[PDB]
Amino acid sequence: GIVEQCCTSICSLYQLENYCN
Amino acid sequence: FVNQHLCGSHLVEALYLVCGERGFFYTP
Amino acid sequence: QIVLTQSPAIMSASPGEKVTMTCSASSSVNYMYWYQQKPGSSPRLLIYDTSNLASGVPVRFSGSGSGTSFSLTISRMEAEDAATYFCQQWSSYPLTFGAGTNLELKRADAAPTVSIFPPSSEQLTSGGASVVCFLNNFYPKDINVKWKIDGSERQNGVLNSWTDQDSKDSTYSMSSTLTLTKDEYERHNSYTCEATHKTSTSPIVKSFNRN
Amino acid sequence: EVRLQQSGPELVKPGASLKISCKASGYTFTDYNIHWLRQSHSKSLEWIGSIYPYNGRPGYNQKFKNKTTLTVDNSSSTAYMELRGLTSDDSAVYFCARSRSYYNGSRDYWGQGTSLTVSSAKTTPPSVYPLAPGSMVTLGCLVKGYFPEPVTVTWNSGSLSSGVHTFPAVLQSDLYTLSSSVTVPSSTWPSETVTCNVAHPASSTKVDKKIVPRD
Repeated sequence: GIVEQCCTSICSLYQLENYCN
Repeated sequence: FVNQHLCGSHLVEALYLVCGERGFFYTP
Repeated sequence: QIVLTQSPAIMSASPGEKVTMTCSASSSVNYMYWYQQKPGSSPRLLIYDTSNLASGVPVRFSGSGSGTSFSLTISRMEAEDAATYFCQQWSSYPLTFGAGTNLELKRADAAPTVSIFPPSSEQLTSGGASVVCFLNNFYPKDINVKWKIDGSERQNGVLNSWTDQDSKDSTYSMSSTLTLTKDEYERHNSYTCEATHKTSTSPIVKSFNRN
Repeated sequence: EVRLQQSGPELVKPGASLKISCKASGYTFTDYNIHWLRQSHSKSLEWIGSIYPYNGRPGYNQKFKNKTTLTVDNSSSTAYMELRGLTSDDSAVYFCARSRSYYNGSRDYWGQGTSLTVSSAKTTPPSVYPLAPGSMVTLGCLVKGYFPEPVTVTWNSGSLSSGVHTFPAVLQSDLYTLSSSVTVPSSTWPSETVTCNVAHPASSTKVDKKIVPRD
């Protein structure tokens, strides 16, 4: 999940756009 | 937010900053 | 949109007791925060992301919950934990808080000391007429007051004010003020302040007659 | 040491606007949201919105959107909240705050709050009326029709400190009213003087009112 990924490693704000509704 | 680990509600803050009033999802 | 409902809105405990406060969410919450606040102070973070202990707060605190039901616990109550506690969901926007849970200190029941005061001649000279009734040093906080004018109940013009729990004897105090114009006050003769409290099945009645 | 310093107490008239400031220090201002919250009373906390100081991008609670605007001045490490169309319903304490530090932060940060009073009243000194009865005797002092808060009530200039209750003020006819009681043994009053002392710093008031038996 994105929860685990963004805590363990660095998610860019760019990647988070794929989780917008 | 840039170059930061996003744990717990920090991820929720980040998703709101990117998606605004479009909404977002992160579970399950 | 997510509505948080904290119950009980008011609860009492003495040092040594275990305290559990609940926060019920209207929909699924992934991260729950908890804050403490005393009068005159900023909200103080206790729990972040549902079950993590904030810095500088004692290990008697603990947060838990999942989905729609959450809890804050004080394994052993201490006096300095008297305060109001707020839950706040950080799961979806807009961020919302519960109405809070007031945690007050327990003590022996105490009947109110009731005193009624007629309007001063100074105020009447000014044009007003306030009838003041003091209900001092009672416990528990629940108290009912009724104003009667010439044996008849009255509700309009009544303003009530409550102190916070006394830091020395843990009692509460209340003031009730019936504000009439000079014309109305002079139209009647008997004025009564009646206090109903769990410490007695009979109300405590204080009254005066203008003379 | 992270600190958030908010602007001072404010009193404005209805319909007017107001810009409240929040000054940050001790960290990279640009890395964290500044959050804005309103406390209408001791049992209410509401999130107004958040602003990203890197570029000023704000997020609003829809309930406050129409009348709230959040900006930032990165060069001064300061955040601002503007309120428009203010009404008495907007009277409250307003907080800024910053989330715990990323990764492993365990402490958030709040400002001291700014008190906002939205009213059309003019600075008015209080009327001080004595409350005399119709072993221990209770006397009172009625402070009516003043503005703005606060007032300080003492008894016998501070020598009667125990056994006194000063009650929170209430908004009556758009002015403030409170009462104070004092309990003393009957062998001291009226054989000796009991006086309430009321000070209204805003209007530079300092009135003394003696409690006398009514016959």
